[PDB]
Amino acid sequence: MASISRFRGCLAGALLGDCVGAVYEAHDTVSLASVLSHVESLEPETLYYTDDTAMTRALVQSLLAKEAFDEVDMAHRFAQEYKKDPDRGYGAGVITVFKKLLNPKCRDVYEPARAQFNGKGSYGNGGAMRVAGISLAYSSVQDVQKFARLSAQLTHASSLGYNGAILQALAVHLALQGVSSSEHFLEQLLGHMEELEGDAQSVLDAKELGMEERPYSSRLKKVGELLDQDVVSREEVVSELGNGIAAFESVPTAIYCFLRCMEPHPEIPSTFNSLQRTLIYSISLGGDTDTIATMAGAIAGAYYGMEQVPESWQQSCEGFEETDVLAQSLHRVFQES
Ligand SMILES: [Mg+2]
Ligand SMILES: [Mg+2]
Repeated sequence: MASISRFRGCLAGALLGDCVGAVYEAHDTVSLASVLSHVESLEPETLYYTDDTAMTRALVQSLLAKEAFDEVDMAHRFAQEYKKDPDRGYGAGVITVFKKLLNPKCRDVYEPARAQFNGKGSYGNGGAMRVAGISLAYSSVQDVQKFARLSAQLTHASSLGYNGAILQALAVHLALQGVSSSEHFLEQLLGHMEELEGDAQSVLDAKELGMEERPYSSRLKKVGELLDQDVVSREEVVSELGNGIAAFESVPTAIYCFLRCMEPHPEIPSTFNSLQRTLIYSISLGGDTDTIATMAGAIAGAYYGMEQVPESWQQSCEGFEETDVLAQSLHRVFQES
């Protein structure tokens, strides 16, 4: 299929995951029944988007304005988007960065994020939730990793945070290539993370959080293991991979949802397509549902393209037309020969 369809499907998938997943954010238990009724309610209010989409748009705006990654422009756009519309459900950690970036004396736009958590940086998934645009703008894996890291570091300075951003960007990147045997898709991601998590900073950051290094790599191994199981309960998936705000407790989970939902689920009606199945499933894990779903939706939209974006769901989402234009513009500016 055509890259323009993947570009449009990628940002549509992200919007859908955020908008559809939002009502369940932070809920520790979400039944599949509940999520099915929620999505079936879109096939007779608008579903408003949250911080995930707001930041996705600001990231894309910066790339489009500059035709390149520009850290100063992007940092300022994040701050100004928050100032403009702060009630979108931003996390408590990131607001401190935005206030510091709005300081008229701020000259190093990475400094506020570095200062988070007593100089250790945040390890939340806010860098990852918005990173899809990077993978749409940059086609080399080298650039994807570099600008995924840099964009993430404007708010999430811990390697535990920015490495989750890189992982997500790489997942979206592989999906855009249409890569994909499931086995090879995982292998490649596992390979990149094994290398990135072997750097001194990665090891130091995990250690000083108490985790047994290579949190992404050990979880991507677990994803494979889970995928080799005939049946895994939702509770088992959450126990092994997580469903939280920590990037290591959401990005691998997003990836498992994507890979798992390439095949049917016995409790998800076959009337739903693969993109739909992925989002219902991911939301049914509970926890950080808007963000896990927005990330799974990004990867899935990139892989399945606009043909699996349901009209009834899409047209229920706030800003779906604006989202589509941003996707097309990224393709025009960065991907078109
Ligand atoms: Mg959100
Ligand atoms: Mg969230």
